[PDB]
Amino acid sequence: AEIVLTQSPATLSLSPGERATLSCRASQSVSSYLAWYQQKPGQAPRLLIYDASNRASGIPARFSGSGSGTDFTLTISSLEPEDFAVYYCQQRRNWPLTFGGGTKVETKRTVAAPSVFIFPPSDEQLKSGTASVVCLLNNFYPREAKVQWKVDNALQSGNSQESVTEQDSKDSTYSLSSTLTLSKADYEKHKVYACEVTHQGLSSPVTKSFNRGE
Amino acid sequence: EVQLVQSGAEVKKPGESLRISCKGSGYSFSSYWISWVRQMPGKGLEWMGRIDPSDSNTNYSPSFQGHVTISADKSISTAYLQWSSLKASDTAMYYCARLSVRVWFGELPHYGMDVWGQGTTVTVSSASTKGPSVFPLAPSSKSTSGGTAALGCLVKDYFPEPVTVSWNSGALTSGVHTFPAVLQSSGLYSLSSVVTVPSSSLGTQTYICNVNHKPSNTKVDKKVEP
Amino acid sequence: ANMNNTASWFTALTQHGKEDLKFPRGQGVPINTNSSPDDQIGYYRRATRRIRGGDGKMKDLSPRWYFYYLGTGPEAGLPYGANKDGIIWVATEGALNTPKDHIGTRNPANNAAIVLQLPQGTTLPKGFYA
Repeated sequence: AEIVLTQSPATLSLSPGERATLSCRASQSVSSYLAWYQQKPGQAPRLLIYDASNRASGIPARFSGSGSGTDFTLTISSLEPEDFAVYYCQQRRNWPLTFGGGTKVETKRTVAAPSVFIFPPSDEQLKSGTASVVCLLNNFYPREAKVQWKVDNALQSGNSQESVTEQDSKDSTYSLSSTLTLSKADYEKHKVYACEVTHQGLSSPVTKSFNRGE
Repeated sequence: EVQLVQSGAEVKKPGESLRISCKGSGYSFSSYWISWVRQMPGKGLEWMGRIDPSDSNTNYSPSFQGHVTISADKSISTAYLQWSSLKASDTAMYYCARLSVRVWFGELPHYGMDVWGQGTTVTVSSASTKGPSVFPLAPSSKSTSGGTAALGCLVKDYFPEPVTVSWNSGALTSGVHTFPAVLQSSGLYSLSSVVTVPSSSLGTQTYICNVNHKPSNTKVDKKVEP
Repeated sequence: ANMNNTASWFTALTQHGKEDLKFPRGQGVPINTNSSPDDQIGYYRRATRRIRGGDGKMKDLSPRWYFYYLGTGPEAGLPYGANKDGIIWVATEGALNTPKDHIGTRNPANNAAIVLQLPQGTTLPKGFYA
């Protein structure tokens, strides 16, 4: 609302040692009233740069900011492992104060296709009147992945939730779970359950399926 | 040291009121504004509004006007954020921050939000404390020969956070993935923990997930078998 | 007619000698009974004119320095403390480091200029008087 801040790109994928350039563009001029913040995983935001170009006390020299008017840049001259984080801009030119949407700086690695596994509901859970079908996508890169559920070759929507790990400190991959939730009654009506996985590392989408009742 | 210390985690139900606080130390509280910022789970930072404690002049973001009230007691360097009727959608992390805007000569002012509190989580749900149910995610009978298999456990319908999950009493750590909890439309949390293991070890090695939910003093050990 | 519709709220500080205008940090904001302590921050901008002297040659008149509140006037975009020839910064301690959007500049068709006055005890360089 009012002054809109747009950050580009949403994700930067780089390695330690490389230069990072983050962009912030404002919908109208904010003169020099623009600040940059870093937020490391599990921590509060921290001020990096105030009024466009001034480095905050305690902030390493490799951070710098420039720009005036509508176009602003945050540069990290050479990335350290602790700089993989999310970066936000914020203007104080006028009410309401507004933030950009954030740019995540993440670790680059080679494309790794997910290994896919499907888990039927357990017999214990079936007794309780609900059924959960779980699809696991393990150790993949990049983060973008699509999971679609098919029940008797029919596409599901609205009855599944995803959860994703943070980037692995060892191998820089992600893992992801998708859970389809059904009533016991609905579950015993159909036979074929499948999750289809689309990902850059798969030349064709991969499905894992099972027939209810083995 | 300049510091802001916020009040502790809150667990509330929809419709209740709530006031959380933010205490400043090591600086003249009235010489700087206080700003409040919301971060929804997995989402970005959103400005809620600010207060000048010197004269209690406030401003709110249009999105939060009328749903929250920001106030301050400058004689005890404390700012407040208050809701008259919490919504499930107010479940979030809330930060207070010192908003430096005045020209003071005794220091180089860092104009903007230069000192942040550690944040206060607010969880809003109609649910009450409840321990999880723990179901096995059994390895497939078609796990590849001499390859890698996956197995896990589903930790469903508990409240509030957190649960702890270990495997074989801490003996199994490589290849474990315990996913972030998801707050379901029922108002209860659910998550899965999974591990990849050699397919050949499935008929010899025993796999047990240990699940602790301290708010309900629930401790569960679930054996996961082919 | 933008250029004719905009002016300093105050009369100029005329530079009568060789010294440029400057003030100790904390001093130099003109008195204005229509402003609050939050508002007391801005810059002076130098203007110099030339006219034909009595001996046929062009000559410079004494420079005039005009005050504009922060974020207003010909250098509206400059942040407080930016370095620029002919621009000097003044602030009362504790002023808000924010543009004075509620003050703006003066339209001569609406208001005459306020005679520039400074608090008693203000330090002025040689050749400046108020």
